[PDB]
Amino acid sequence: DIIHLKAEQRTEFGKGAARRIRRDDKVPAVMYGHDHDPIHVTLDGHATLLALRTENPLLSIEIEGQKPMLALPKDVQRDVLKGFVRHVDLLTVRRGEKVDVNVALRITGESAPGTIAMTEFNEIEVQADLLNIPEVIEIDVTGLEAGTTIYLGDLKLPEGTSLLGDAEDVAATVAFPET
Amino acid sequence: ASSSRNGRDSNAQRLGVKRFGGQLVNAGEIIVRQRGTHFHPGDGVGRGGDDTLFALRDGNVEFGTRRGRRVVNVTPVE
Amino acid sequence: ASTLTVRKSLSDRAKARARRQARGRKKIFGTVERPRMVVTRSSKHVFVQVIDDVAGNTLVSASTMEAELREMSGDKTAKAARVGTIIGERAKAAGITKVVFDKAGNQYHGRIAALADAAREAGLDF
Amino acid sequence: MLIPRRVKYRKQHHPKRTGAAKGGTQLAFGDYGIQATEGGYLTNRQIEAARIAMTRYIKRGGKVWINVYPDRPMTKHPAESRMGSGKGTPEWWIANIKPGRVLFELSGVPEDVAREAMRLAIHKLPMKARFISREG
RNA sequence: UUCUCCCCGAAAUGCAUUUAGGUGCAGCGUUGCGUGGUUCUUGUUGGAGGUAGAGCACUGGAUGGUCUAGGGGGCUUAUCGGCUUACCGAAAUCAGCCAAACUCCGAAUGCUGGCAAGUGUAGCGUGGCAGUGAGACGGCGGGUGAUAAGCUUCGUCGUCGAGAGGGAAACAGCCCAGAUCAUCAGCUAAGGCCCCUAAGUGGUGACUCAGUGGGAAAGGAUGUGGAGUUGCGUAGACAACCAGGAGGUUGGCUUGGAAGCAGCCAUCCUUGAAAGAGUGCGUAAUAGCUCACUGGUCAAGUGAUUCCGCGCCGAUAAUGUAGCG
RNA sequence: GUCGCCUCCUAAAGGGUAACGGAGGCGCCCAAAGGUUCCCUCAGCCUGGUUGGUAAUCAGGUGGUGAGUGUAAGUGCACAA
RNA sequence: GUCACUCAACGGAUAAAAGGUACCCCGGGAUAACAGGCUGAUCUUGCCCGAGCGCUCAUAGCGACGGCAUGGUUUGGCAC
RNA sequence: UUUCCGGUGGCCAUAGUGGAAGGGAAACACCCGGUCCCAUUCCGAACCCGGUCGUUAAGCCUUCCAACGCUGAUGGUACUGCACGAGGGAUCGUGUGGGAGAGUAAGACGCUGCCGGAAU
Ligand SMILES: [Mg+2]
Ligand SMILES: [Mg+2]
Ligand SMILES: [Mg+2]
Ligand SMILES: [Mg+2]
Ligand SMILES: [Mg+2]
Ligand SMILES: [Mg+2]
Ligand SMILES: [Mg+2]
Ligand SMILES: [Mg+2]
Ligand SMILES: [Mg+2]
Ligand SMILES: [Mg+2]
Ligand SMILES: [Mg+2]
Ligand SMILES: [Mg+2]
Ligand SMILES: [Mg+2]
Ligand SMILES: [Mg+2]
Ligand SMILES: [Mg+2]
Ligand SMILES: [Mg+2]
Ligand SMILES: [Mg+2]
Ligand SMILES: [Mg+2]
Ligand SMILES: [Mg+2]
Ligand SMILES: [Mg+2]
Ligand SMILES: [Mg+2]
Ligand SMILES: [Mg+2]
Ligand SMILES: [Mg+2]
Ligand SMILES: [Mg+2]
Ligand SMILES: [Mg+2]
Ligand SMILES: [Mg+2]
Ligand SMILES: [Mg+2]
Ligand SMILES: [Mg+2]
Ligand SMILES: [Mg+2]
Ligand SMILES: [Mg+2]
Ligand SMILES: [Mg+2]
Ligand SMILES: [Mg+2]
Ligand SMILES: [Mg+2]
Ligand SMILES: [Mg+2]
Ligand SMILES: [Mg+2]
Ligand SMILES: [Mg+2]
Ligand SMILES: [Mg+2]
Ligand SMILES: [Mg+2]
Ligand SMILES: [Mg+2]
Ligand SMILES: [Mg+2]
Ligand SMILES: [Mg+2]
Ligand SMILES: [Mg+2]
Ligand SMILES: [Mg+2]
Repeated sequence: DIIHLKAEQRTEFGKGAARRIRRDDKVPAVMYGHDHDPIHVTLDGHATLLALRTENPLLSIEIEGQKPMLALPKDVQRDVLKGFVRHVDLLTVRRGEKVDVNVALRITGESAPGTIAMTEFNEIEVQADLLNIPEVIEIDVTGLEAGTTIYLGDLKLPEGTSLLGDAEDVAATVAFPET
Repeated sequence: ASSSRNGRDSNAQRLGVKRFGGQLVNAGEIIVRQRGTHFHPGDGVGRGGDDTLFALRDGNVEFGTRRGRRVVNVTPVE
Repeated sequence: ASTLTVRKSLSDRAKARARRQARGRKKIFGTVERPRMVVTRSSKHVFVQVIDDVAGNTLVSASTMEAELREMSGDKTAKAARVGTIIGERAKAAGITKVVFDKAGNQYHGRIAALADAAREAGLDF
Repeated sequence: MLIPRRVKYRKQHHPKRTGAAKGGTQLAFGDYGIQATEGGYLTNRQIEAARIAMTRYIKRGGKVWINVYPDRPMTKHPAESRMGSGKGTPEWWIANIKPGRVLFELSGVPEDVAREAMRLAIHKLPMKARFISREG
């Protein structure tokens, strides 16, 4: 899915300008790529928060003078206590292309009550295609107990989403309870 | 009561650069007092017994790099 | 091409010669008044150049490679002495008078010493 | 009680308690956690009380991570004594907490009882803290 | 320690001291003579750095995971060798961390040169005469101390000291502002404009109803306004009101009793438009009262949840209201 | 308890900066451990090897400073100091 | 030129020196004891959380581990 | 003049580390000897001397590989000079100037001077 965001040129730089923008309830963003100079824009705060609710969404930035262009939020600086987005790094993508992204690991398996599944990572770097971004990568540990551990080289990854990270380290662990 | 096993300290030695970059100096003028060669002697600069870098000639002091060393040179005055 | 560090994977003899050359060069440095005579003593030839280390250029040079000396029958030491005489003559021509000798990581002995004494006889002040 | 095996210097200056959390502002091991919204000093006794509360409420399941460590020693002037005669003897071990620091983490427990355990733990801490999760 | 006025105007620091409330030298004052932009401010241009921050390359500290040398416990039973290693576990490695005496990094300022402009008359040399060498509080950056003191000890700027005038109810150190004298003129600073008390019971838009304003914490609370996110809802929501609110099943370790209510659990199946081995009240122990869910007259919005503004509780000493003067 | 000297931190990236603040050293030593010239590269780790073991001496491989520096600490020093 | 000082209280009062005074005598609140003032560690009085104890039953009544404050009467700190 | 190569500097990893392929005309090198100068805290290993047969296996050289390492913006954030402001208090915020580190896109399998060589 494509999320459309209206942005306009940002020209004032520095902490004072950023504070003024955030008080105006916008959010600064820098959009860069492998073909053109970085573009400094400001986005609507509410729209940016709604768009960034999900992880790795495909955004289209529209500037009135310019043309819509496709980007991904690569680094989102959010406030720590409040959830507000403080700054956005947008990385331009060339429609038909390939990208490296992080997809969230979750556990959807059940074992004996003695052992509890644990995730060794929050995100895994997975090389996928633009139009099919895996929302979540799911691994199921059902009927497996004791001290079995799962590394990154054995996953039921969806089609077109190759693994870019190392496959010689553990990802999921099941072990007896916190004794 | 109690007491401290500390309270001793040595007198201030007043090290550091004495003539900065571009400053005009005379021959023999001390450029930097130091312990060890944080700055090595460059062109027109001699190194003394206590690692003091001083001017071997008149000119302007510059700080630079000679091969892999931080050095202090005295460029002869134009 | 100089890199401070001795290139790794270099042969053991080459590393030893490079280290000795560097430690000699630590105090040897050629100026316009007293340029640096560098003698590279290869297994078959000796190549001598007088260098102004300030500018990084060679003023005069000589070697056994010269056609006037290739067929000059003689031992390695004799050929090195002939090279030393030639380089001294060229230094006199260029008006060098005094030089500083850089053995370039080799012992001052044999061919190197013969070349140095030949230059001294030719009239170089060192 | 968490006490370091050894420290380089037993008598140290008071830790800076200015600024936001330098690092460790995000969950790294567990699913839920406690995030301090205010700075302050966190002693090993308080850490142990909170950990006991969480573990006791979650019973046997789930696992708890203590992200912070009370490795900073605090000296105490000898009692009833006039000022001076050198620094005191270490008496407390604290961790330097800054706003946004994740103190405790929990995993392997349903969200509601995890929240209740975190509430029990937070009521033992000397600074304000909140329950956080990986957005569920 | 006794008359006057005119000009300038400190110090309470450093070093040393049989010294610490003394004194010498230097610092700071004044003054004669001499030297004249050398001082200073700003801009520009160039230097050395390791603080703040940050980081984990080093040295220490540290959490979890993987893995493991090697130690512990056992047996077959041991000289081995094996099963174990379901225990311990250096190291290595992955991820998150910590540091006044850690640094792969690294500012702002400050310091110090060149140049340019601006500038009071600043700077410097050398003589005469000093006083001072008990400091105080405030801002900022630190040590001591308990996250203490109107505490103590440094760095730095300010005021006071040695400073009147305006403001702060009063109130050396805070804010405004440096008093040559006269004036029954005007404009302002901080702070103020209902009355005390000079000037607005000013205009417009919101919020508060606590006399909050006009002291306070952890914590607690259908206070009240505003901004979201989200579930359900004229397939008819939430309340209110009439019928089904139970079989098998007194489910099991308990406990003369756990039958639905001592505590702990697999957290099922059924006559069926409907229901939980079961949530409150009742109860020696079962009974029962009553709810989610099952229809209907009515039905237009409800139910969560987050954040923001102002409020509430917590709140609590002694002569007299007495924490807006 | 302290008094002179040296190193670090406090000390706020020049210098300087106090407390009965936090850590340690000094009142020597060396005729070479001084001068000069030339030569050399360590510690650790891995493998093999009489006595011999974690570790003596030897071999190969790896390894740039983590060894070393008469003596504290810092600044230095592998170009080696 | 060089020598002789733990003149170490190390800018080194004499080459040469310990005590008692409640029998005592002759500036300082620059500095202690008492009271006042500040502070509140300690003390004191509350409060939040509720492990647990209370046949059963957290909260009849109790309150572990921790947390937050009141009072200024305790011991102190400060030395106004 | 150009190309290739040997020496000798400069920048001191954008150059290193590791992997792959290929090359020697001069040159470099390994290599072959130890009689001679000389040498080993033993050893002609090294140093030195005498040769240039043999050999491109290695050094060296050329091409390729971002793989480890290295280099690295823009924007934002931390901090901060000056000027203020807010909390009972730890402490926090704003104006006006300066502004990182980390991380991100990316760069990069070196650059450059002089001398000599063989060919053109
Ligand atoms: Mg010397
Ligand atoms: Mg000396
Ligand atoms: Mg990090
Ligand atoms: Mg005056
Ligand atoms: Mg810091
Ligand atoms: Mg004086
Ligand atoms: Mg005095
Ligand atoms: Mg004084
Ligand atoms: Mg004083
Ligand atoms: Mg003072
Ligand atoms: Mg002050
Ligand atoms: Mg302090
Ligand atoms: Mg005071
Ligand atoms: Mg006075
Ligand atoms: Mg004044
Ligand atoms: Mg006044
Ligand atoms: Mg007044
Ligand atoms: Mg008044
Ligand atoms: Mg007026
Ligand atoms: Mg005004
Ligand atoms: Mg009045
Ligand atoms: Mg009105
Ligand atoms: Mg009005
Ligand atoms: Mg009230
Ligand atoms: Mg009130
Ligand atoms: Mg309140
Ligand atoms: Mg008033
Ligand atoms: Mg300093
Ligand atoms: Mg400073
Ligand atoms: Mg002082
Ligand atoms: Mg003295
Ligand atoms: Mg005497
Ligand atoms: Mg008597
Ligand atoms: Mg008297
Ligand atoms: Mg007094
Ligand atoms: Mg007094
Ligand atoms: Mg008193
Ligand atoms: Mg009184
Ligand atoms: Mg008292
Ligand atoms: Mg006192
Ligand atoms: Mg005082
Ligand atoms: Mg970078
Ligand atoms: Mg950067």
